[PDB]
Amino acid sequence: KDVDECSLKPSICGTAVCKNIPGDFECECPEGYRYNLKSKSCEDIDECSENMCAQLCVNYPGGYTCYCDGKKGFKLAQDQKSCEVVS
Ligand SMILES: [Ca+2]
Ligand SMILES: [Ca+2]
Repeated sequence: KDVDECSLKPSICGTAVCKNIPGDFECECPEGYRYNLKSKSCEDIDECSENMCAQLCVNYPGGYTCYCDGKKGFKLAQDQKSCEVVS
Protein backbone atom coordinates (compact mmCIF):
# COMPACT_ATOMS: atom_id res chain seq x y z
CA LYS A 1 0.00 0.00 0.00
CA ASP A 2 0.93 3.69 0.18
CA VAL A 3 -0.91 5.95 2.63
CA ASP A 4 -4.42 6.81 3.84
CA GLU A 5 -6.63 3.87 2.91
CA CYS A 6 -10.00 3.83 4.67
CA SER A 7 -9.26 7.13 6.42
CA LEU A 8 -8.52 9.16 3.28
CA LYS A 9 -11.95 10.80 3.41
CA PRO A 10 -14.23 11.90 6.30
CA SER A 11 -15.91 8.50 6.03
CA ILE A 12 -14.75 5.70 3.72
CA CYS A 13 -15.32 2.29 5.21
CA GLY A 14 -14.36 2.61 8.87
CA THR A 15 -11.19 0.75 7.95
CA ALA A 16 -13.24 -2.45 8.07
CA VAL A 17 -12.15 -4.59 5.12
CA CYS A 18 -11.37 -2.03 2.45
CA LYS A 19 -8.55 -2.17 -0.09
CA ASN A 20 -7.53 1.42 -0.76
CA ILE A 21 -5.09 2.70 -3.37
CA PRO A 22 -3.27 5.99 -4.21
CA GLY A 23 -6.65 7.24 -5.39
CA ASP A 24 -9.40 4.65 -4.92
CA PHE A 25 -10.66 1.83 -2.70
CA GLU A 26 -12.64 -1.36 -2.17
CA CYS A 27 -14.64 -2.82 0.73
CA GLU A 28 -16.50 -5.80 2.15
CA CYS A 29 -19.59 -3.58 2.14
CA PRO A 30 -22.20 -4.56 -0.50
CA GLU A 31 -21.24 -3.27 -3.97
CA GLY A 32 -18.92 -0.34 -3.46
CA TYR A 33 -20.93 0.44 -0.34
CA ARG A 34 -19.37 2.81 2.12
CA TYR A 35 -18.91 1.87 5.79
CA ASN A 36 -18.47 3.97 8.92
CA LEU A 37 -16.51 3.16 12.07
CA LYS A 38 -18.53 5.75 13.99
CA SER A 39 -21.67 3.75 13.39
CA LYS A 40 -19.77 0.58 12.48
CA SER A 41 -22.55 0.10 9.98
CA CYS A 42 -22.63 -0.74 6.28
CA GLU A 43 -24.29 1.73 3.89
CA ASP A 44 -24.51 2.33 0.14
CA ILE A 45 -21.76 4.49 -1.28
CA ASP A 46 -21.83 8.09 -2.55
CA GLU A 47 -20.66 7.30 -6.08
CA CYS A 48 -21.91 10.73 -7.22
CA SER A 49 -20.54 12.69 -4.27
CA GLU A 50 -17.15 12.05 -5.85
CA ASN A 51 -17.50 13.25 -9.48
CA MET A 52 -19.47 10.90 -11.73
CA CYS A 53 -22.77 12.53 -12.46
CA ALA A 54 -23.72 15.58 -14.45
CA GLN A 55 -26.27 17.90 -12.79
CA LEU A 56 -28.40 15.34 -10.98
CA CYS A 57 -27.15 12.14 -9.36
CA VAL A 58 -29.86 9.73 -8.19
CA ASN A 59 -27.51 7.45 -6.42
CA TYR A 60 -29.54 4.36 -5.53
CA PRO A 61 -28.53 1.76 -2.95
CA GLY A 62 -25.45 0.42 -4.69
CA GLY A 63 -25.68 1.65 -8.26
CA TYR A 64 -25.90 5.40 -8.69
CA THR A 65 -27.63 7.17 -11.58
CA CYS A 66 -26.81 10.44 -13.28
CA TYR A 67 -29.58 12.58 -14.71
CA CYS A 68 -29.78 16.40 -14.92
CA ASP A 69 -33.01 18.37 -15.39
CA GLY A 70 -31.70 21.09 -13.10
CA LYS A 71 -30.13 24.44 -13.99
CA LYS A 72 -30.88 23.92 -17.68
CA GLY A 73 -34.02 21.92 -16.99
CA PHE A 74 -34.05 18.96 -19.35
CA LYS A 75 -33.72 15.15 -19.09
CA LEU A 76 -31.38 12.17 -18.70
CA ALA A 77 -30.18 10.46 -21.90
CA GLN A 78 -30.30 6.69 -22.36
CA ASP A 79 -26.72 6.35 -21.08
CA GLN A 80 -27.68 6.66 -17.40
CA LYS A 81 -24.63 8.81 -16.71
CA SER A 82 -24.83 11.81 -19.03
CA CYS A 83 -27.81 14.13 -19.49
CA GLU A 84 -29.56 15.55 -22.55
CA VAL A 85 -32.52 17.86 -23.22
CA VAL A 86 -35.73 16.81 -24.96
CA SER A 87 -38.71 18.69 -26.38
CA1 LIG B 1 -4.17 5.18 -0.59
CA1 LIG C 1 -25.34 4.26 -3.60
